[PDB]
Amino acid sequence: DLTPKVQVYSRFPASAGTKNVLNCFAAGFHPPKISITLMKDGVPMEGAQYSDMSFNDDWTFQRLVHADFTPSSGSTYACKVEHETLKEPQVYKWDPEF
Amino acid sequence: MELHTLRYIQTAMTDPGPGQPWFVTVGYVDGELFVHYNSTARRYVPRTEWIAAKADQQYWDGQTQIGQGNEQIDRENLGILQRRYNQTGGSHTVQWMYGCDILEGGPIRGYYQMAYDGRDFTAFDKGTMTFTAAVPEAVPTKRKWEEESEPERWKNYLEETCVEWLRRYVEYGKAELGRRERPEVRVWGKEADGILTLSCRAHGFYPRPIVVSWLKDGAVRGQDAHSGGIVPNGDGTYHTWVTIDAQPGDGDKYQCRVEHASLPQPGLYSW
Amino acid sequence: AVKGVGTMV
Repeated sequence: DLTPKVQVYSRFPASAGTKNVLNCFAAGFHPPKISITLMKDGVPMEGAQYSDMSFNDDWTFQRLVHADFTPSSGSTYACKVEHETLKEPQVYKWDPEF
Repeated sequence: MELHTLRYIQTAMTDPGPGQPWFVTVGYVDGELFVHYNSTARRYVPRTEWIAAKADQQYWDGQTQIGQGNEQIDRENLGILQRRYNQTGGSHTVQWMYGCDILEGGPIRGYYQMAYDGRDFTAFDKGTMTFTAAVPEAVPTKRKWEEESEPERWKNYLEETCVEWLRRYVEYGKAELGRRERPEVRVWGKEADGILTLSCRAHGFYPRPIVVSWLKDGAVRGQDAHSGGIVPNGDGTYHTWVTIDAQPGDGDKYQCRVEHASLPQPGLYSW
Repeated sequence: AVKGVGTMV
């Protein structure tokens, strides 16, 4: 199983109107080619940063994508992942926990 | 005991792909990214403030040449390997990792291994001064390397060069490497389909190792719990979340317990 | 400090 294992989370415990960083982390996949996009209401977010290609002890790859954001209530934040082992794009939704 | 590690990993891809560098090398000191090279910039660049502040231009210069040297070597290696496997095209990867660990100042291990398409190909056994061929296709490589005394060359690097520089890096970044930052913890409950899923998130802790456990009425409960493992933030700190399934309205009986080097006693948190 | 990796056969 070399599909991307994906998690979505924020740098800080989130609050409405407070500046934060949205993270999408994919790991344990192969081949290393992968598409990872942070989305706000289905629209790609600006200022996204991509970690240089890295891998673990078991040769499986990983990648972090993060962007500064200010979480708005009534807005939906997610992470779109595309990979060869995936038949269709997988969307992982951020739980704001507030 | 004081443990320190130096680890370099190197990736060569035929299919990076779109707008991505096909060759990438990075280095880690005690698990922390501190240098980077790729086929786009064709130069080594700092990834931490402590290496940026302490290294001179001769260092970056010196590293860039080896980096450019490695890029060309793996460019050929990609070609050499697909022809060995009688492959004509497609998506392929070459992966190297090497480095050393020191304990109380002295080296305790040194490693040098590579993989083709995500599987073991060859690995240096510094003990028997031998390269282990993981697959039959690697036997020609094993032979020529030992033939040209590659074991002596890598024994020298792993036991002298790697150790010497790791000791330097540790001194350069002692203050940052040895720091401790508290996690910010939030417990959040969500009820759906007759199940109360309690989640516990620890935000922004350093160093990486941490244990987050669920307690019910004061007893450690690792039954219906699931962990996302330890995942990175963008700023060199880390994150983890653990969930547990409970009955509706029974949230008060559960505590999240966090064990981390920044905390004198385990932290206890509730919904 | 890095080092040059090996050439395959």
